[PDB]
Amino acid sequence: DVLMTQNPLSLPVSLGDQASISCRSSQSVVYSDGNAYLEWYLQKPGQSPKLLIYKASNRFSGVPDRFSASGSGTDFTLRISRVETEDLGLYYCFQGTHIPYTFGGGTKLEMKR
Amino acid sequence: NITDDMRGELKNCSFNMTTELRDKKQKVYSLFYRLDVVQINSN
Amino acid sequence: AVGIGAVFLGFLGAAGSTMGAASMTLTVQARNLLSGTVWGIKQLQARVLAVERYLRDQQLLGIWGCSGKLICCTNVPWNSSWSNRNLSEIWDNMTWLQWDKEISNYTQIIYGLLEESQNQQEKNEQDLLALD
Amino acid sequence: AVGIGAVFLGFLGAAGSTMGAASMTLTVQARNLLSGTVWGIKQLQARVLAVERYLRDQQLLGIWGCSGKLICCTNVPWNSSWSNRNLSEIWDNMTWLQWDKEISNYTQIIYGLLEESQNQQEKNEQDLLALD
Amino acid sequence: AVGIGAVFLGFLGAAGSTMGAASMTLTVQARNLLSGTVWGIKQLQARVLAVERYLRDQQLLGIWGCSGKLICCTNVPWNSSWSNRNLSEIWDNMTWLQWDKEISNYTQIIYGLLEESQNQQEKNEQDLLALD
Amino acid sequence: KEYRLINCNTSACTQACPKVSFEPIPIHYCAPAGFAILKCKDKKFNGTGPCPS
Amino acid sequence: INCTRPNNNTRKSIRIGPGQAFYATGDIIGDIRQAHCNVSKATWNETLGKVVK
Amino acid sequence: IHLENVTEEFNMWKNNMVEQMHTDIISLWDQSLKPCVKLTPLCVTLQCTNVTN
Ligand SMILES: *[C@@H]1O[C@H](CO)[C@@H](O[C@@H]2O[C@H](CO)[C@@H](O[C@@H]3O[C@H](CO[C@H]4O[C@H](CO)[C@@H](O)[C@H](O)[C@@H]4O)[C@@H](O)[C@H](O[C@H]4O[C@H](CO)[C@@H](O)[C@H](O)[C@@H]4O)[C@@H]3O)[C@H](O)[C@H]2NC(C)=O)[C@H](O)[C@H]1NC(C)=O
Ligand SMILES: *[C@@H]1O[C@H](CO)[C@@H](O[C@@H]2O[C@H](CO)[C@@H](O[C@@H]3O[C@H](CO)[C@@H](O)[C@H](O)[C@@H]3O)[C@H](O)[C@H]2NC(C)=O)[C@H](O)[C@H]1NC(C)=O
Ligand SMILES: *[C@@H]1O[C@H](CO)[C@@H](O[C@@H]2O[C@H](CO)[C@@H](O[C@@H]3O[C@H](CO)[C@@H](O)[C@H](O)[C@@H]3O)[C@H](O)[C@H]2NC(C)=O)[C@H](O)[C@H]1NC(C)=O
Ligand SMILES: *[C@@H]1O[C@H](CO)[C@@H](O[C@@H]2O[C@H](CO)[C@@H](O[C@@H]3O[C@H](CO)[C@@H](O)[C@H](O)[C@@H]3O)[C@H](O)[C@H]2NC(C)=O)[C@H](O)[C@H]1NC(C)=O
Ligand SMILES: *[C@@H]1O[C@H](CO)[C@@H](O[C@@H]2O[C@H](CO)[C@@H](O)[C@H](O)[C@H]2NC(C)=O)[C@H](O)[C@H]1NC(C)=O
Ligand SMILES: *[C@@H]1O[C@H](CO)[C@@H](O[C@@H]2O[C@H](CO)[C@@H](O)[C@H](O)[C@H]2NC(C)=O)[C@H](O)[C@H]1NC(C)=O
Ligand SMILES: *[C@@H]1O[C@H](CO)[C@@H](O[C@@H]2O[C@H](CO)[C@@H](O)[C@H](O)[C@H]2NC(C)=O)[C@H](O)[C@H]1NC(C)=O
Ligand SMILES: *[C@@H]1O[C@H](CO)[C@@H](O)[C@H](O)[C@H]1NC(C)=O
Ligand SMILES: *[C@@H]1O[C@H](CO)[C@@H](O)[C@H](O)[C@H]1NC(C)=O
Ligand SMILES: *[C@@H]1O[C@H](CO)[C@@H](O)[C@H](O)[C@H]1NC(C)=O
Ligand SMILES: *[C@@H]1O[C@H](CO)[C@@H](O)[C@H](O)[C@H]1NC(C)=O
Ligand SMILES: *[C@@H]1O[C@H](CO)[C@@H](O)[C@H](O)[C@H]1NC(C)=O
Ligand SMILES: *[C@@H]1O[C@H](CO)[C@@H](O)[C@H](O)[C@H]1NC(C)=O
Ligand SMILES: *[C@@H]1O[C@H](CO)[C@@H](O)[C@H](O)[C@H]1NC(C)=O
Ligand SMILES: *[C@@H]1O[C@H](CO)[C@@H](O)[C@H](O)[C@H]1NC(C)=O
Ligand SMILES: *[C@@H]1O[C@H](CO)[C@@H](O)[C@H](O)[C@H]1NC(C)=O
Ligand SMILES: *[C@@H]1O[C@H](CO)[C@@H](O)[C@H](O)[C@H]1NC(C)=O
Ligand SMILES: *[C@@H]1O[C@H](CO)[C@@H](O)[C@H](O)[C@H]1NC(C)=O
Ligand SMILES: *[C@@H]1O[C@H](CO)[C@@H](O)[C@H](O)[C@H]1NC(C)=O
Repeated sequence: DVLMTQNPLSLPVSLGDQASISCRSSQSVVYSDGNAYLEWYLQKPGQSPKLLIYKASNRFSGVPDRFSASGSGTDFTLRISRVETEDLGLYYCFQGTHIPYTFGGGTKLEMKR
Repeated sequence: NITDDMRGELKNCSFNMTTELRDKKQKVYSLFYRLDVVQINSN
Repeated sequence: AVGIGAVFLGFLGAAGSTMGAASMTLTVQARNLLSGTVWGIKQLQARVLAVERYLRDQQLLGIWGCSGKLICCTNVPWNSSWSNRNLSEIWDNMTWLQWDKEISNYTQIIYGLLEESQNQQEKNEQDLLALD
Repeated sequence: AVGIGAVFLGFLGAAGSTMGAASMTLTVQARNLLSGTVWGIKQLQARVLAVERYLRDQQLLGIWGCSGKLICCTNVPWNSSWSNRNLSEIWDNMTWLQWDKEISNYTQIIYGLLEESQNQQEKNEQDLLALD
Repeated sequence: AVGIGAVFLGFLGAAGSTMGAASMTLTVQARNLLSGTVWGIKQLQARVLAVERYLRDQQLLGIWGCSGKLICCTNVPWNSSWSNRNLSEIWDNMTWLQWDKEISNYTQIIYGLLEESQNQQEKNEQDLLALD
Repeated sequence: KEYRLINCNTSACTQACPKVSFEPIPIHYCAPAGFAILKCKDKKFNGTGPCPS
Repeated sequence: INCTRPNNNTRKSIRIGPGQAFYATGDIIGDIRQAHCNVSKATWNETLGKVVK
Repeated sequence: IHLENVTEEFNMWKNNMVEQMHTDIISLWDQSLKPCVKLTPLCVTLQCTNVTN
């Protein structure tokens, strides 16, 4: 029911630049408790998905200050500064308040040479 | 300036009506749809 | 994410779960029972009727010696006639709706037995208190 | 035939019986207490008043430490001033109506003594719980 | 003269007294809670709402295992985070209004802990009753 | 010279019953169960702020 | 479905009594034409085919 | 009952129990007027003249 729209499908970026990923929810994600449980997950080629940010604002565990997320309600955005080679992979946004939960469409980060 | 399909659908009716004063009456007119008025039976 | 457990903790969230698991969310329904011109009259009548139903249930529980408890162990032995089903079956396979359908026939018998057991226990307490 | 015992088990059926025998049909009256535009307003007012009276009685019973019980033994000794009558007389000759007429004068004194006894017992429990 | 103690025994008479001393007049407020066309509708709505509030409070107390008691000792240890204040300070200097202002933040946490403790105690009772 | 009552273009007036008296009588407002009325006994209270008594 | 009343109606207030007004219909400004509703022929045919199915 | 050592915050301007009083007084006023005579016939033409008496 909760359609998780993620744009752009591909997000080319040069090393050391800033890449912005936008992810929009069909409806409100704020739960009755007052917190919005929207998470961003990254999948490297040949590796399982890895949590990056939880609550859409809090950092998972000492993840780089480069990885910073912001937004509210319908619109949520994840920003990655000083892009590095280890950041290559598929970025997925995910909301976790309304059952069934859904994953984002997916954004493929592409580094530039 | 009615159309052929609206012939007789509207009636221009004049009647006596009570005013805000109990001893006075006013002659007024209104347009009524033919479905809202029934003839009672020249005039 | 909040997690699917909050759903289990919601009103009637365990209606489909096994009665053994549903026994851990009794307080949700118990609290929902007291949640809070012609239209006003009807609303007031509904509220009064809800209060009366809750009070009748509480009076019954007290009459069985189960006042203030959501789970109350009693002295009435279980008859195999009511249900020959095992314990594991009941508390790990069925749900409370299915169980209610099964034992709906004997409910009044069980209620009367509970009342008699509580009366016997009360008078035995009073008689041991006739002895101390 | 149904038998005359069902009459004894009816509402107020034991009003004429000895209070000792009437003590075995308390639940009937206890349950009857909760049995269930201007006319609707009056009916609703009556129902609300009945609920309030029942709740006041239950609150009193709880304040005496007798919550959930129809027969509750207490720590207040019986004064001969209230009634010098014997036990056999009271519980095998008189009825509850006659007894109420006799002891109607001292009822408030007994209620106050019960409240004081329950308060003393509660604070003694709390003080022994100040010691354990 | 009647004496100033009757004032202490009046409704809210101990609101300014130390909570330790105010703990001896709980029954006054507890009883006041149940004291007893558009105007009639509004009065009836107020009475029904009061009854509902009282019943909700009683249901909460029962859910904590404190049914029928005005003072109920529990198994939940006191957290210093809620209040690092001493016992003498609390029960001989402050009043219930001041204390409520201080601990208003942690009230829901304490309520949840009480519910969890009562559930744990109930299931431990049922499990020891799975053993006897 | 013709006149009309001032209210005739707004509504019709209801004549007060001649026996009913308009004299005010004291009315006391009382608190229901679970509620209390607090009276500020300060004799220099300006209507707002803390009331020590 | 698109429904319209193409007549440019005029409202007229008539004082029936004290505070009582009757809202009559005055002259219609312009031509007088029939009210009607429009639906798409193809859409209706498709929907009827589906319900028939 | 005097509440010793108790300090309370009052506000006569945001106070309730004044709106309730207003509503109750208005309702009483209307209720006392329901049974009385409605002066609909009094809305009639009057031939008035000065009282030089
Ligand atoms: C439903 O039926 C009612 C009938 O009750 C119609 O209302 C009448 O409509 C006619 C035509 O529109 C009106 O006649 C016109 O009245 C105008 C205003 O009247 C004043 O002026 C005249 C003198 O001209 C005075 O006698 C009168 O007392 C008023 O002071 C006039 O200005 C019009 O005159 C114009 O046309 C004539 C045509 O010959 C010219 O000679 C003039 O020079 C001038 O150009 C005209 O006389 C009539 O007054 C209306 N009566 C009422 C009571 O409203 C509704 O129109 C009709 N509605 C529908 C939808 O059919
Ligand atoms: C509204 O009220 C008026 C006033 O009463 C009505 O007008 C009156 O109508 C009657 C009958 O239609 C008239 O009587 C007739 O008069 C003619 C003309 O002299 C005469 O030839 C007939 O034989 C008959 O006597 C009356 O004169 C007339 N009065 C006035 C002042 O107009 C009117 O009919 C009522 N209805 C409407 C819709 O206006
Ligand atoms: C419902 O559908 C009918 C047609 O089936 C619509 O009638 C049409 O309405 C339009 C706009 O009102 C008319 O256009 C006019 O055309 C003339 C001649 O070209 C032009 O001179 C005018 O300036 C105006 O543009 C049209 O004539 C008329 N009839 C037809 C057969 O098209 C009607 O408007 C529709 N109504 C709704 C509510 O959808
Ligand atoms: C009922 O009325 C609505 C208007 O509220 C009609 O919708 C409008 O229909 C017109 C067609 O006359 C549309 O204009 C056309 O738009 C297309 C692109 O979609 C363009 O290629 C055409 O050249 C023309 O400009 C208009 O966009 C459309 N608007 C909306 C909001 O729907 C509707 O067609 C009417 N239906 C019936 C059955 O009469
Ligand atoms: C009812 O009639 C009265 C009297 O005509 C109206 O009050 C007057 O309105 C005129 C406007 O044309 C003012 O110039 C006068 O000063 C008003 N008189 C007074 C005493 O204030 C009143 O407005 C009418 N009511 C309605 C609803 O039409
Ligand atoms: C219906 O008729 C009225 C006539 O009163 C139109 O209102 C006039 O519209 C013109 C042009 O928009 C204005 O210049 C006038 O000032 C208006 N007069 C009034 C009294 O409002 C109205 O536009 C017509 N409606 C339609 C849909 O044509
Ligand atoms: C009767 O009273 C009327 C007023 O109701 C007098 O008429 C005039 O009223 C205006 C104000 O409305 C005054 O300024 C005038 O002084 C009044 N008099 C005149 C002559 O205009 C009227 O005079 C009074 N007397 C009679 C006999 O009608
Ligand atoms: C009525 O129709 C005629 C022509 O038939 C026209 O001259 C006249 O202006 C129309 N009236 C109105 C009010 O449009
Ligand atoms: C069980 O039910 C049977 C049949 O009604 C009855 O004879 C028996 O006494 C019952 N036993 C118990 C323990 O309820
Ligand atoms: C119930 O438990 C007994 C244990 O002796 C077992 O023999 C029996 O099969 C169980 N019931 C069912 C339906 O399997
Ligand atoms: C309960 O009784 C009804 C008849 O009143 C009977 O049809 C039904 O089978 C009974 N149910 C059980 C579980 O015995
Ligand atoms: C019994 O009543 C007498 C007279 O009121 C009183 O003096 C005495 O203390 C009472 N004793 C008990 C045990 O109530
Ligand atoms: C009460 O019992 C005593 C037992 O010693 C007896 O002497 C007395 O007569 C009894 N009361 C009456 C009224 O007989
Ligand atoms: C109870 O008190 C009344 C006076 O208030 C007195 O007439 C009556 O005799 C008393 N009853 C008993 C049993 O002492
Ligand atoms: C006391 O509160 C702290 C902080 O919330 C918590 O970590 C601790 O577990 C609590 N302990 C008890 C006994 O409630
Ligand atoms: C609380 O009691 C301890 C006892 O060791 C004492 O040291 C402390 O000063 C007391 N609290 C205050 C605020 O004095
Ligand atoms: C309670 O929480 C509020 C914020 O919601 C805070 O301003 C206040 O200081 C807290 N009170 C205490 C005693 O911690
Ligand atoms: C509707 O569509 C069918 C085919 O889908 C076509 O044969 C028919 O002519 C259309 N019109 C009507 C009125 O059925
Ligand atoms: C009154 O309150 C003050 C502080 O609010 C306190 O110091 C004083 O001891 C209190 N006195 C009494 C009699 O409660």
